[PDB]
Amino acid sequence: LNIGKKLYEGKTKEVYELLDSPGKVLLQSKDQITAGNAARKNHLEGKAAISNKITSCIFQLLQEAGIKTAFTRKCGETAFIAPQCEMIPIEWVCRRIATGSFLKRNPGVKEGYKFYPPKVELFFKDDANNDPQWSEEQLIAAKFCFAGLLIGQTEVDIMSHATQAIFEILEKSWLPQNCTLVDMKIEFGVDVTTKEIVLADVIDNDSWRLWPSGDRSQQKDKQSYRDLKEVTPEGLQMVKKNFEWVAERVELLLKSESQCRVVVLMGSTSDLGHCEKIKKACGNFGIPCELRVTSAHKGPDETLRIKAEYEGDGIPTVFVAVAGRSNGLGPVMSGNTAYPVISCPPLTPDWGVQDVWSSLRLPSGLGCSTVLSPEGSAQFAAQIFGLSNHLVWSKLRASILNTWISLKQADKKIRECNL
Amino acid sequence: LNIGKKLYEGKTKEVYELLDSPGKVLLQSKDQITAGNAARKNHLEGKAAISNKITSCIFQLLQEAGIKTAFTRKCGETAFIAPQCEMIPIEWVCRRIATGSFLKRNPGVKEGYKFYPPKVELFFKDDANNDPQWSEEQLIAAKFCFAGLLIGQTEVDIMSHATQAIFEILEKSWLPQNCTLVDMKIEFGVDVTTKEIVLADVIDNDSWRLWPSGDRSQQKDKQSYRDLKEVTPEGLQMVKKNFEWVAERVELLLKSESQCRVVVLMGSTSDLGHCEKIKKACGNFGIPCELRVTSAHKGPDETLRIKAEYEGDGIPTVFVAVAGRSNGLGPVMSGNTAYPVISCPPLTPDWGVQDVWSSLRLPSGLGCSTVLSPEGSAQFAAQIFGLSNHLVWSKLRASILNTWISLKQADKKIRECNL
Ligand SMILES: Nc1ncnc2c1ncn2[C@@H]1O[C@H](COP(=O)(O)OP(=O)(O)NP(=O)(O)O)[C@@H](O)[C@H]1O
Ligand SMILES: Nc1ncnc2c1ncn2[C@@H]1O[C@H](COP(=O)(O)OP(=O)(O)NP(=O)(O)O)[C@@H](O)[C@H]1O
Ligand SMILES: Nc1c(C(=O)N[C@@H](CC(=O)O)C(=O)O)ncn1[C@@H]1O[C@H](COP(=O)(O)O)[C@@H](O)[C@H]1O
Ligand SMILES: Nc1c(C(=O)N[C@@H](CC(=O)O)C(=O)O)ncn1[C@@H]1O[C@H](COP(=O)(O)O)[C@@H](O)[C@H]1O
Ligand SMILES: [Mg+2]
Ligand SMILES: [Mg+2]
Ligand SMILES: [Mg+2]
Ligand SMILES: [Mg+2]
Repeated sequence: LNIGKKLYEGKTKEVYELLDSPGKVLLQSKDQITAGNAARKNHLEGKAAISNKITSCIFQLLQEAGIKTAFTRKCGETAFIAPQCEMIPIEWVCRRIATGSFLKRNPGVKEGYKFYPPKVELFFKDDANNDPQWSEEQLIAAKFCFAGLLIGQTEVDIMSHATQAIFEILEKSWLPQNCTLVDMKIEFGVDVTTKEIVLADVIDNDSWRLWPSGDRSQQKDKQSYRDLKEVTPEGLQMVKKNFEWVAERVELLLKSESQCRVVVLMGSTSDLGHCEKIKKACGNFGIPCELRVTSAHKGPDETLRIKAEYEGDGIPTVFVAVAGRSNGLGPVMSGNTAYPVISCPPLTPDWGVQDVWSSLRLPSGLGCSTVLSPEGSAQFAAQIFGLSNHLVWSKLRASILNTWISLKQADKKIRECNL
Repeated sequence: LNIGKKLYEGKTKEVYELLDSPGKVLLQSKDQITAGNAARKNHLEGKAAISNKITSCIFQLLQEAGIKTAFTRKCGETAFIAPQCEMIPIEWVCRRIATGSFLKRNPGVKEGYKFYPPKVELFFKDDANNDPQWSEEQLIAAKFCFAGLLIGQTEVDIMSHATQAIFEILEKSWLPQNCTLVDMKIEFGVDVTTKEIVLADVIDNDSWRLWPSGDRSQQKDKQSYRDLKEVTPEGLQMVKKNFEWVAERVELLLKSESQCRVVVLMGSTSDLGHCEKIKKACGNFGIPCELRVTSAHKGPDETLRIKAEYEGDGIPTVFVAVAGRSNGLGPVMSGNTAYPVISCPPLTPDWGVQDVWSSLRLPSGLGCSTVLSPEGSAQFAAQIFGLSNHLVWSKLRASILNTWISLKQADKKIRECNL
């Protein structure tokens, strides 16, 4: 590992150039904890390893969901490799629950006020003035430029939407551990190579407020250190145990709590191309997808036996029925399983207007749903599993963001061809 | 006129009970101008008449548009009758252009920054603390109750949307006088009889910032008095002339700058019911609407002569063609006039799926549009005239608000039937 010059150093991290890696840097954590802009600073042994472990797990989680993130890989106990960014000097905060500075700036609001949707705020980075709140209008008027990207209305709107999405993903991911994510702070930078705005810096135990069972008095985050009247050695051991508590649970956010499976049943091997599109699209949400050939019309006995194989092994299953012309496979399956059935018929413009009604108009006592897009039927199957699986949910959530970002970028492009 | 007790008195107005009018009060203006929470106060002769005249014109304008407003009628030179309200102690501000307190609270924003859409802000009324900015969260948490109405999320969302709509109407109404409405402040109350939230207090020359030709140095509003280093008698005569300038122009906001007409051409007197619905709906936007009987099929010579009558008298006209079955009246009219033509065919479920295509699929060189709803065709005709007529525009704008308010009220009702 070919380490170059120390680029900068701050309160908790040293950033080094990597001579064998163009556009990449090494972020080495220090055994330092800090708070405020006064003398609250301490050595804390093992903090560097805890910060590194949390950020490395959280960045891998957000990256596997599809959030664009400045993270390459973990590099031992106390560092990580990242794409080099020109950091935007704004703290982006997201709140589910009103506490901390929100109450000070909004006297009359009580602790516990819930934000639907989560509240996003901006703070300009400046220790001299204790990080003052900025409006979107102030950030636009600053006309900041980083690695050649002017930070305008489009870029601010993107960081704002991304902050909400990142919060919701981390919020949903902590829920299975019976922890309430109250709020968080993140920072973005411009990747010096790609010129993309990406989540950067770290997300660690100083970034958020984490309340087991929603109970503030059980707070496990750095607020436990900020709240101390006086820092004693007995006080720092409590803080360290809180950081250890989070370090011991954070890797479980990468694990699937519940199993998911899509079974695509096709009446004919001529509709294989259409079923390959469903299977591929399921792969994008990390949901295993099996293809099976069975006809309701010509082998209804075999359809029910295949159904029984998937009903009988304890794995939650969504069936997707692909039947051309008069669809009996969706209906028959729908009538004989408690699991959901989606008809995704391979309609063409020739007879599709006529064929679709055999999926849509069903006798009473049948729940069978219809989705015409094959990518759509995978997404709907994912949305169903997202109710139980935070990993699938997070891919859906990040995909809503990324698609929205794509529209903003295409509008920005075509707007330049308006002069 | 049976005047009762003086209910309250402030810096500029005395409010009196009316013994012959239940739930109504008389707001008598005083010849006083004021600014800030210090000694800036002055007698100004004729100010009471100028304030009364402006508020009376502005309230009549907003009321004729369809904005719910605490105004009954003008009552001589210096008073007006209003429904009595329990006033909500919030100043609602709307901004098109960043100036004044927006720049102080957002250092870095330059004078002239434009808000798309117009920015709404709240200020809590308290002279002791110079009227501090409140968040929507602070107003909700105050749990204010006025004439029995709890001010909750629904009520705050309504005042916020109403503030934007009122600003946009006044903004559009000043445009024909080549005046830029920069920003404004309004207050709402609860009508003690109806229990509706309504625009109340006044809107006068102290309520807004008015720049002729967009030029701040020509400001005609009360900012001209606020800006004086020292108040001299020569200084007050300039302020008075600015107030007179606005008083002399404000009545022109009630006058139509451009004439509007809808001509509904029907192929058959059996479609008269359908044409009566278009005419009634046109009446709601204040647009005269004539009915005429002509067939393209059986009297095309007469169709063209009737067309010529309306093309030839210099009144801007939208033609609405009502033809059952094979619509030739829309197309023929569309091909022979430069004025817009709307086909509004009287479709029923029997043959409407078949008949509609004769309105929709036209030879090249025909602009003829289709609107199936008869109320819809009137609204579309209004939207066309709204590009030229601020009065029509304002009815459309207020109708978007009122419809949105209706949805919030129906959601609030059905939500109570969710327990
Ligand atoms: N991917 C990245 N590329 C380049 N610089 C980065 C990246 N991630 C973080 N940094 C910077 O690394 C520096 C050192 O981090 P740290 O020691 O935590 O600083 P700090 O004292 O918190 N300074 P600051 O964040 O500016 O208030 C920070 O100033 C970050 O801007
Ligand atoms: N329709 C109304 N019904 C009842 N009271 C009203 C109505 N419109 C205005 N008022 C009240 O009339 C009072 C007298 O007005 P004014 O003299 O302008 O007061 P002020 O000194 O500006 N006081 P304030 O608005 O409370 O800061 C105000 O306090 C308003 O709340
Ligand atoms: N961690 C930080 C910081 C921040 O600068 N923190 C450090 C400074 C440093 O990391 O070196 C500190 O002084 O404690 N700013 C916001 N937040 C987080 O943001 C949400 C809201 O915080 P609030 O604005 O209520 O204080 C909560 O989750 C904080 O942890
Ligand atoms: N007129 C007032 C008031 C207000 O309280 N005015 C008076 C008090 C009084 O009327 O007795 C004064 O002190 O001048 N607050 C906001 N505005 C209007 O609101 C927009 C924004 O004003 P900003 O917040 O920039 O000062 C601009 O159009 C003001 O005229
Ligand atoms: Mg901060
Ligand atoms: Mg930092
Ligand atoms: Mg004020
Ligand atoms: Mg007043």
